[PDB]
Amino acid sequence: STEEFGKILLKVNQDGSRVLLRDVAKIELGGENYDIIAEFNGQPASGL
Amino acid sequence: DLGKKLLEAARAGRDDEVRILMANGADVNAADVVGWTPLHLAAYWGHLEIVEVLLKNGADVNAYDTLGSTPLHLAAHFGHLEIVEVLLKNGADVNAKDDNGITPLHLAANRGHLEIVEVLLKYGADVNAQDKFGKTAFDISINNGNEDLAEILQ
Repeated sequence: STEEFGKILLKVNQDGSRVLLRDVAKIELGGENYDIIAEFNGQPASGL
Repeated sequence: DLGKKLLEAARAGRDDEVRILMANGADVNAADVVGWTPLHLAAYWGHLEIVEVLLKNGADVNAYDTLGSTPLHLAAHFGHLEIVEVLLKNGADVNAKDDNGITPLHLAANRGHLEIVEVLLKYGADVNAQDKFGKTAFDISINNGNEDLAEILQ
C-alpha cells in the first residue's frame, strides 16, 4: 500500500525527529508509463 | 490426545464438537507446540461462539504462548471487536505484554482498528505503556499517519 511506502524511514535527525518518504515525495498508485491514453467516442477508455 | 482434538475443533470453528468434547472432560487449557490454547485459536480465526463456550468452562483468559501473546493480543490485532469485549468482560488483562513489551492497544492501534482501540481504553488500557523500543500507541498512529486514531489517543 501507499500508506506503508509513505512511512519508510530515510533517516533519524540529531534532535530525534524522523524523515519519512512521504516527507520528500508524494506516494500514489499510478501507471508504469503515462504515454498511451485511449478514448472511445470521446469517453475515457482502455483496451487490448 | 483429547485436549489435542479440542485444539483442532476450536480452530476449525466446529461449535458442536467443542461442546461435545467438553462434556467428556477435555482440557480447556491444552497447549499446542507454540503454546496456543483453544482460546488463542478461537480469538485468532474469529470464532465468537467458541470463545464464549470455552470461557464458560473456565478457560484461562490470560493464557500466554511461548512468546507471551494472549488471546486478547490476537483478537485486538485481527480486528475481532465482539471477541475483545467478551474476553475483557471475562477479566482479560487489557495491559498484558508479550516478550517484546507489545500490548493489545499497540496491535489494535498499528492495524488501525478504531472501534477496538476505544473499547481497550474504556476497560483501562495504559496509553503511555511502551514496547522494548519505547513506542506508545500514539507514536504508532503518528508513524502510520492515522489522524482519526491520533486524536482519540491525544
